[PDB]
Amino acid sequence: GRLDLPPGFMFKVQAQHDYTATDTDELQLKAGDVVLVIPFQNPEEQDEGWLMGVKESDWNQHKKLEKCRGVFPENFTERVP
Amino acid sequence: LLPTPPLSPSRRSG
Repeated sequence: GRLDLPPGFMFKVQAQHDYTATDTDELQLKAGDVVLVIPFQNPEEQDEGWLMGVKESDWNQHKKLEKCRGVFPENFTERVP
Repeated sequence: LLPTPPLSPSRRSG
C-alpha cells in the first residue's frame, strides 16, 4: 500500500449497499466496502447526496490519489469512527 | 433499508 496518509482526510466510512458507478471520476461501492472521506477540491464539485471519498484500495494508490478520487452517495454509506 | 439516491452528475475532480 501507500506510505503516507492523504491530507485533508476526515474519517473512514463503510458502504451498506452495492452501487456500481461507471464514470470518469466515479466511486464504486460494494455492500460492505471501505471508503475514506476526504476534502474535495471544492464544495462546488460536491454532489447533492454524494461527497468526495476514496476507497481503501485507492488509498494504496495514494501515489495517484488524484486519479483515484471519486464521488459516492453518503446516504448509501455509513460513517466509521 | 437505505433508499438509493438519484443519479449524480459527472463530478470530475479537477
